[PDB]
Amino acid sequence: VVSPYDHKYRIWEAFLVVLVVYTAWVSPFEFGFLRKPRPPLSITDNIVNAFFAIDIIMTFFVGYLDKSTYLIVDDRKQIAFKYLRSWFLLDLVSTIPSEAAMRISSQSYGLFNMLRLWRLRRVGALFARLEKDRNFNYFWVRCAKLVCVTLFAVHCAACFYYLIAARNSNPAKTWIGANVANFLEESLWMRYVTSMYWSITTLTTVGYGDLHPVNTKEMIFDIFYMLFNLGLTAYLIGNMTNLVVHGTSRTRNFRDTIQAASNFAHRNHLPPRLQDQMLAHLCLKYRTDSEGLQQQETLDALPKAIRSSISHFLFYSLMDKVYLFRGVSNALLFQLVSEMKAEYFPPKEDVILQNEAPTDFYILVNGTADLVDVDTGTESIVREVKAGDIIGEIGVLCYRPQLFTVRTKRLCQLLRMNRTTFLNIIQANVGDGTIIMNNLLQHLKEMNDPVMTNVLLEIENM
Amino acid sequence: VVSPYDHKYRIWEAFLVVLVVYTAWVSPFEFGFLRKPRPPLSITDNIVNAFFAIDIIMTFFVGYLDKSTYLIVDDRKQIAFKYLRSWFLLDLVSTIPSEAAMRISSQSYGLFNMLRLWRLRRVGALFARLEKDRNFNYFWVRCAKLVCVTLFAVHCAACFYYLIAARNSNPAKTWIGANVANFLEESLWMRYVTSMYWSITTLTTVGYGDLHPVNTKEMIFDIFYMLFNLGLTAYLIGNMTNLVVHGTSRTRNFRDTIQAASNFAHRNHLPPRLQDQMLAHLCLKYRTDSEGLQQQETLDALPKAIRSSISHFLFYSLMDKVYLFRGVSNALLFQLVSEMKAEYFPPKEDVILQNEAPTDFYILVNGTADLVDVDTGTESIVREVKAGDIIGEIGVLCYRPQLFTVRTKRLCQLLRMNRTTFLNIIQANVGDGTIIMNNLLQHLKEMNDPVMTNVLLEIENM
Amino acid sequence: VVSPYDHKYRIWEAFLVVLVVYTAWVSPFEFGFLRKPRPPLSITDNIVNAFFAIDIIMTFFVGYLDKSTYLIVDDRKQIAFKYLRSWFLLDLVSTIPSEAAMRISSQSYGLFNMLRLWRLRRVGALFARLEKDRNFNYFWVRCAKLVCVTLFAVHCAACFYYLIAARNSNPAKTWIGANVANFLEESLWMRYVTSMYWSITTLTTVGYGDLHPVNTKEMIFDIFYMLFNLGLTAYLIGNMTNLVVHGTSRTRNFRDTIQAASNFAHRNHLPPRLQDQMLAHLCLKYRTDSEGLQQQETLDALPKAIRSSISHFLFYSLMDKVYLFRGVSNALLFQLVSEMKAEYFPPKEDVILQNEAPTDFYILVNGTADLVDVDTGTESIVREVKAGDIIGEIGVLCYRPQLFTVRTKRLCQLLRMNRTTFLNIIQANVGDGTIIMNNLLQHLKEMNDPVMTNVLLEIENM
Amino acid sequence: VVSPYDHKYRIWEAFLVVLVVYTAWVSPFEFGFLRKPRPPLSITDNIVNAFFAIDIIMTFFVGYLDKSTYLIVDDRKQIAFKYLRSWFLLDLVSTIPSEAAMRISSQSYGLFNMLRLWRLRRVGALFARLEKDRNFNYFWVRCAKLVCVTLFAVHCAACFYYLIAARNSNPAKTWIGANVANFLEESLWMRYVTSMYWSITTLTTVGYGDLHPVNTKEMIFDIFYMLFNLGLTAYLIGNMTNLVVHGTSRTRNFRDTIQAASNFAHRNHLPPRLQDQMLAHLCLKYRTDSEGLQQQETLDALPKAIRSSISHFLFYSLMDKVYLFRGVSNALLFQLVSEMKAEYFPPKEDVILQNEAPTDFYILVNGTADLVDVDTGTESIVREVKAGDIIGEIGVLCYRPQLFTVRTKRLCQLLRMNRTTFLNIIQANVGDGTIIMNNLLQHLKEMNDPVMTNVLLEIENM
Repeated sequence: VVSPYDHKYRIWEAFLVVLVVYTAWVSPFEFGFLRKPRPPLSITDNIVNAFFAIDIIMTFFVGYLDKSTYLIVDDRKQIAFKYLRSWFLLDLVSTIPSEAAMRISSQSYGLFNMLRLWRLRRVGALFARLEKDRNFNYFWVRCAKLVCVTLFAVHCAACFYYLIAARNSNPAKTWIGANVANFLEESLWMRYVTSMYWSITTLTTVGYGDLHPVNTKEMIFDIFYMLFNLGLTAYLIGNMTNLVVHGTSRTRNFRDTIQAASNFAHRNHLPPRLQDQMLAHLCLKYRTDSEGLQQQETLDALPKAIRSSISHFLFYSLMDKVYLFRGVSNALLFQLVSEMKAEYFPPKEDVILQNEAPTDFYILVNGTADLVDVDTGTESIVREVKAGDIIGEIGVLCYRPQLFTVRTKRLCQLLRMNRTTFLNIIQANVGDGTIIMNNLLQHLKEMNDPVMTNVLLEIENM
Repeated sequence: VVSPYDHKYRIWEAFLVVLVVYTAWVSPFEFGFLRKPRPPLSITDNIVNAFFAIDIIMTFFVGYLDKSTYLIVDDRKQIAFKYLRSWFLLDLVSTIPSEAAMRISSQSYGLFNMLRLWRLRRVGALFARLEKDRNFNYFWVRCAKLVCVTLFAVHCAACFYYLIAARNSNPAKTWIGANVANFLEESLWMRYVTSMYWSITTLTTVGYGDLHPVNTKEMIFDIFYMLFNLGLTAYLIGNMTNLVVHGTSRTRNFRDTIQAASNFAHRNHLPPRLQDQMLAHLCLKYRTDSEGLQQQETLDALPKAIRSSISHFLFYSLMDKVYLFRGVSNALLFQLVSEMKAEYFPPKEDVILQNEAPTDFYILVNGTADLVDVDTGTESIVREVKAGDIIGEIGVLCYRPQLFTVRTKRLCQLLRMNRTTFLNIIQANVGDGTIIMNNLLQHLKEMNDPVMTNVLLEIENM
Repeated sequence: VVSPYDHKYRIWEAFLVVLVVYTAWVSPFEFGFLRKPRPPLSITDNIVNAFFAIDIIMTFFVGYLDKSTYLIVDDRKQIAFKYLRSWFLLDLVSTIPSEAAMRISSQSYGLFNMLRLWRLRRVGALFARLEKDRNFNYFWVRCAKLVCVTLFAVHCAACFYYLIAARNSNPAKTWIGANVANFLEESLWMRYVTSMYWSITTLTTVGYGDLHPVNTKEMIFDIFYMLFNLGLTAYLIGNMTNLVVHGTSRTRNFRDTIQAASNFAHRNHLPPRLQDQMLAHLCLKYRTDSEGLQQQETLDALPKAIRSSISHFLFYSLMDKVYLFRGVSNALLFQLVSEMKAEYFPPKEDVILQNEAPTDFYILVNGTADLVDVDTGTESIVREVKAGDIIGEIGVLCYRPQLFTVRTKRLCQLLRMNRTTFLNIIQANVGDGTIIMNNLLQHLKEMNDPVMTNVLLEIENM
Repeated sequence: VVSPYDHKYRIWEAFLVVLVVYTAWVSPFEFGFLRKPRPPLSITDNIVNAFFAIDIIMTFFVGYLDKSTYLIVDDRKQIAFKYLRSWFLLDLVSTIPSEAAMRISSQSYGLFNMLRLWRLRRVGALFARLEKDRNFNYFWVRCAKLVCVTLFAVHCAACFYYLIAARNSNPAKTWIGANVANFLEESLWMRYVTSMYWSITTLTTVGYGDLHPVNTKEMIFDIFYMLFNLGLTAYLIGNMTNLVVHGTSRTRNFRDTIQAASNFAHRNHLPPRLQDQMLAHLCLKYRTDSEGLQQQETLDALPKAIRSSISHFLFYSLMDKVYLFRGVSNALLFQLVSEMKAEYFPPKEDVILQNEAPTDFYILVNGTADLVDVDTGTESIVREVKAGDIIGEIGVLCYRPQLFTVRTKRLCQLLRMNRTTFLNIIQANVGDGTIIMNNLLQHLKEMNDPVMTNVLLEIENM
C-alpha cells in the first residue's frame, strides 16, 4: 500500500518525468528521421520500452486526496478502477516495441513511434503542482515552462519538416536539397542540426532566407507553422510582461509614494527635520518585509482566533512585566494581548507629541526613547524609557492632554493601544478598574516628581 | 411575429454567419484572381444571395430589446422604421447578383464583388454577443477574433498583391515573375498558395527575401502593408498580454499572500502548529471558488433583499433545529437567518479560544469540532459537538469571557453571528429575550455541570 | 489682448500645425535629397516662413492661464517677458529663410533646413492638449501620436541613408548602387520610394536582404538605426498594450463578476427565480453607463455641496408630490432630498421582503411595482403602486417589521432612505415629527382599509 | 575609518564604475580579437588593475549599515571579516594581470581576461541603488539598464562569433569568409564593425541573410544565440510595457473620471452651471500634484504624530487670527489644528448651500469668497469674506440649518471641520466651551445681522 506525501514515492515521480523528457525528444526524432530500426539507438529504445513495461507493472494503485473532506482515500479497490477508467489502453499500447509494429505493419514505424506523447500529462501536472507549490519562485517556474514548450515546438517542427524533405522523389528542389546537393549522403547529426537551425530561424522570425520552401507542400506547412509561431510569440511576450509587471510593482508603488510625499514637503516648505521624519517613516514602512509591512497586510485577513494566538505567542511575557498590569486578572491579559498593534519606528522620531489628544499609549519591545518637555522653546529631555515600559498612559486613563513628547532615539518597536478600545475592554471585567487605578496612583505617588496630576485626580473622582 | 431569444431563430443567424465566412473568403478571391464570372462559383454566389434576400425579407418581423424599459417591441410597424433607418440600403445592395453588374458595366465585376463585405457586421455582432455571454470563456473568444481578423487581412493582402502582379504588362520584373518565369501558365491553386506564402512571410516579418518588390507600385503597396502589419502585430501582442494578465491574477495574488505570510511566520519563529493553521486557513480561502471565496465577494454587492433570500434558502431548517430559538417568533427567525455569515474552516483549527472577548457564536452545518479546556497545560476535550449545534453562546448572551477552546477536526462550515449585531436584532421584537433567557437557563439545567451561571444570572436580573 | 479659449484664435493654431506637418516632411527631404534651393520648394518655404513670422509677431498679445490663480493674465508687458524667457530665440532662428543661409556659406543649406524642426513643439503641445480634452477618445489620440512619430522616424532615416549613398565617390558599391548601378539617372520619386522601402523594411524587421549595407559607414548607421528601431518597437507595443488593457477592463470585470456569481448559484442549487434575479441585478448594475453605475461611483468623490444640488435638481418636485411630506417644512425638504440614493431595479425582482428588519423605505421615480402578501404559500398581490409613491414607510416610522413584499415589474428607479439616517435628520427641525405622524395616521384612514395599526399606534401616542 | 554617505568616497565609486565600463568593452574584445598581449592595451590593463588593487586595499575600513538597528558599524575588525566572507577571492582574482597568466600558460590569455567580468557587481549594485534613489526618475534608470545589458550581450556575441570565425582552418567557407574573400588581410576595425553588424542584425531579427552560418559549430552557436535573443526581446518588451503602463495611469484614471461625470451630467440634463462646477472640481482634484491630491493621499498613511506637526507648521498662525479662538486655551488650539482637513476650491463654486444640514465649517487660507442669499429667486451678495475668516460657524455650534450660500470667486483654500469631530474635542478642555460661546455672541452682537439672530440664539441658551 503506497500513499502520497512519501519520499520513496516522489523519487519515482521525478524518475518518471525524466523518462517523459526522454520520450519528448525521442518520439519526434523517430517519427521524422528514422525508417530502419538502427539498433545503435533501437537497443536503448527497447531498454526504455522495458522500463515503461516495469513502470506499467507497478502503477496499479496509490492513494489520493478527495475534496469536501480533504482526507486521504486509500481503500485497495476504487484505487485501480478509477485509474483504469481513463487511459489504460493508451499507455498500455505505448509500450509495444517497434519490432512488433514492423512485424504487424512495415510502414507505420515512425507513425506508431509518434504515439507515446500521452506521457506529457506528467509534465503538465508537474508544472501545475509547482505553480500551486510555494517553495520555488514564480519567475523561474514560468520561465522554465516557456522554454520547455518553445524547445518542444521547435523540435517537432524540425522533425516534421525534415520528414517533408525526405519523403519526396527528386531530393533536389526540396528545401535542404536546394543548396545542399547531397544530403542523404551526409550524416544524421548534420541533418538534424540544419533542420533545427531552420526551425529556430523561422520561429524567431530572423529568416536569413537560405533554407526556404520551394514547392507547395513545404509552403503549406510553412504557412501553418508561421501562424503557430505568431501566436506562440505573442503568448511568450504576454507571459513575460505579466511576469515583469508582478515582479516590480512593490518598488514602483513605494517610489511613487516617496516621490509624492517629498514633492508635497518641498512645495509647502516644511522644515527639514519634519521632512526627513516623513521620509524615514515612509522608508521604514517598506523594507520591513514580513515584519511590519506584511504584518498588518496579512494579519488582517486572518479569522481573529489565529492572530489572537499569534499575539499571545509573541507578546505575552511583556504584559506580565509592566506595572499597570500586576494582578488584574487573567482574562484581561489575554484580551489586551489579543488587541495590540505592533509597530516599528525609525530613530529620531516623535511618536507622541505634547498636548495631543489622549488617544493611544505604547509599550516598548526594543530600542529606547526620550520624554521631551518644552518650556519656552528649549527642548529638555526628562526621562529615558527602557524596553518594557509603558508610555502615554497618563491622560489616557485620565481624560487629559499628554504631558511629554516621546522621541525614539533608536530603532524601536511599540505596541499601540487605542483609548476607546482600552476602555471597552475594561468596561468588561468590572471591578478591575479599581486595581488599574490603584497600581497607577501607587506608581504616580512614586518617582518623587512634583505631582500636580495626583492632587487633581482625587478631586476628579468625587 | 418572430421574437428574439428564440431557438428557431438563432439557427438562422448561425447559418447566416456561415455564409458570411463563405463571402469573406470568396469576394477577395474573385477580385484578385478572376475576371470571368466562372459559373462553378457563380451558382453558389446566387444561392448565398438568395439566402440573404430571404433574410432581408424575414427581418421585418423580429422584436428588439429596447432600452429604458428592457422589454421587447414587436408591433409590425416601427419595427421596420428602426430597420430602414439603420442599415437597410447597404444589405440591400450587398444582395444584388453580379450578372446584373456585368450587364451594366463590363469593368465593375471585382469592385462590386468587394462590396459584399458589408455582411461582416454579423460577425462583429456575434463576437460582441459572445463576449457578453457567460457560457463561452473569454480567452478563446478573444483568440478566435484575433485569428479571424489575422487570416482575413492575410487573405486580402495576398489577393491584392497578386492583382498588382497580374494587371501589369511585362509579366517578368513582377514579384512572382522574378523567380517563376511563367506564372500565367501555372495553376490557380499554385498561385494562391504562393501569394498566401508571401503574405504570411511578410506579416510575420520572416521575410526570406525571395518574393520581394521589384518595381515601384509593389514597393508602395508593400510599404503600406508593412505599416499595417506593424500596427496589427502590436495589437495582437496587446490583446494576448491583456488576456494573459487577467487569466493569471488570482493564482498570483494567492501566491504573494502565502509567500508574505509564511515569510512573516519564519522571522517571528512561531510554533509550527500555529504556522500550519495560518497556511491552512490561507489556502482554504483560495480553493473555495464559488462556495466561500466568491461568497463574500458577490453577496456584498447584492442589494440585501437578494442575499437575505439566498440565506433564507440555504439556512432556514437549521435555525429551527437549535434549542435557543424554539418559539420566539417567525419574524426573528428570518431576521437572524438574513444576517448569518457562512464560513469554511480547514481541519485542526481553533475557531474560538478560551478566555476570549465574547464577540461571536457559531452554528455548524457539517463537520465536527471539540471543546478544549486547559487547566495546567494539559488540555482535555470536554464535549464534541455535532453538525447542527451552537457553540460560544455562553458569554455572548451573558457578558462573560469564553469558557472553552473550540478546535475543528474536519472540513467544517460555521455561521458567525456578531454580538452587537445579535443584540441589535433582539431589541426589536422586544419582550422576546424572555424566551431566549428561558430556553437558555432551562437548557443550562439539562446537562450536569456548574450552574453558577444561573447564580450570577438571577442577581443580575433582580 | 487676444484671449485664449477663442474660436478666432484656435483656427490660427490649426493652420500652424498644418504648416508644421509640411515642414516635418520637407526639411529632411531637403537635407537628404537636394543641394540647390530649387524654387518649386523655395517659394513655398518663404511663404511658410512668412506665416511663422506673422505668428511670432502675433504672440506678443495673447493671455496665459497662470497657476495659483487660474485666471487669465493680460498685461501687455510681462506677457512678453514670459515669452522672451522661454523660446523666442529658437523660433526666431527657425523662421530665417535659407537664401540668407547660402549668403552666409555655400555649405550650410541642409544643416540649417534641419533646424526648422523646432516647430514640432506645437505638435507636442497639441497632443498634450488632446489627451487633456474629453471630446476626442484617448484610443485614437495615442494611435495618431504613434503613427506620427513612426512615419517621421522612417522618413528621416530614409533621407539620411540616401544621403550616405549619395555623398560618396564611387556611387557603385553603395547600398542603392549594389543592384541599381545607374541610380543617379533615374527619377527623384523613384529614389525616394526605394529609400522609404528600405527604411520601412528595416524598421518592421522584415529585412528582405536586398538593399543592405556594403561598406563601413552604412554599417555604422544601420547598427544605430536598428538599435533605435528596437527601442521604438518596444515603445509601440507598450503603448498599444496600455491602450488595450485599459479599454477592455470594465467588460472584463463585469464578466468575472457574472461568472463568479453564476458559479456560486450552481453549486448551492438555488431556485432559478432567485438565480435570474441575481443575474438581472448584476447585469443592470453594468449597462447603466453614466446613469446609475457612474452615479454612485462619481458622486461619492464630489464635495457634497455639489451632489446635494444635483439631488436637488433631479428630485425636488417628487418630494413635494408625496403624501407624507405635505406641509412639513422647507429646510427638512432640502435635507431629505440631499441624502437620497437613486437606484435602478430590473423587472421581476423583490426589493423589500416580508418580515424584514425595518431599515429602508423607497420612493418611485418611474416604473411600476406590486405589493405581494403571502399567508399559506399563495402570493396575492394587494396594491400596485404608481410612479411617484412611497413604499416601506409602515414599520420604519414605526418600529415593526415589514408588512408586504415589493416586486418591481418594470425597469424602476427607487430612492432609498436609511432608517438611522432618516431619524438623524428629523431630530433637527423638531416638531416636524408631529406633522409626519399626523399625515401618517391620517393616511391610514384614507381608503377605509381594514386597519390593524391605526388604533395600535394612537394608543402609543395617547 | 571611512564612512559611506560621504563625498570623498562616492567619487571613488563613480570612478570605479567608469573603469568597469572600460573592462566590459575590453575583455571580450581581447578574448575574441586578440592573441598577443599588444601593449597599447596592456599598459591600460595594468593601470586599471592597479586602481582595483588600490580599491581592494581601501575597502577594509569602510562602514556598513547593519539591519535590525539601521546604524553604521565601524570597528576595524569584523568589518574585514564580512568582506573576506563575501567576495574577497573573486575581486582578488579579477585584479591579477595577464603577464602572469602567459607566464603560466601561453594559450590562456583571453580565457583569463574573461574572468575580469566579476567587476560588474559594481554596476548591478549601482542600478539597485539608483532605483532605490528618488532623485533620478525611474523611467530613464530602467531604460539605461536595458541598453547596457543589450549592448553588452551584442558585444559578447559579436566577439564569440568572430572567435568561431577565426579559430578555424580554411578561413573561406566561414561566415565572414563566405562573402569577404580575405578577411584576415583587412583592418581590425573593419572586422569588429562587421561582427557587430552581424550581431545587431541577428538580435533585432532583421536578418538580411548575408552573413549567415555555413558550418555546424556556427549553426549551434547561432541556435543558442537566437534563443537568447528571443528571451531578451520578450524581456525588453515586458519592461517597456511595465514602464508605459505605470507612466500613464494617473492621466488615464483622471480622463475616465471626467468622461464618466460628463456623461452622467449629459444624460440627466443638468443645468450647465452645475455641470461645469462638477467638471471644475474634478479637474482641480487632479492638477494639485503634491498640494491637495497627494496631500490626503500621503498624510493618510502617516502615523498621525507626524501630520499633526505638519498641520501645526502650516496652520497655526491662522488659528490665533480668528475671533472665535481669542483666549480659549493652548492645548485646545493644538488639538483643533491637528484635525483640520485643508482643501482647494476652483473659482465660482458654492461650498456651503443654504438650508444644509449643519455639519461643517471652513476657514480661509487664501483666496476670496462671497455669501449668497436668496429671497424669492433673486440672489445677490451679502458679505465678502477675506483670507483668514471663518464661515459656517453659525448653526454648527448651534443645531440649526445654515443661513447663507458661500460661493468662491478665486482659487481658494478652506479648512473643513466636522461637527461631531468638533464637539468631541470641546468636550475635552471643559469650560472652554464657555469662552467659545462668549466670543461668538460678542461677535454676533457686534456684526449686525440685525436683531433676530442674537435674540433667538439666546432663547436656546437660557
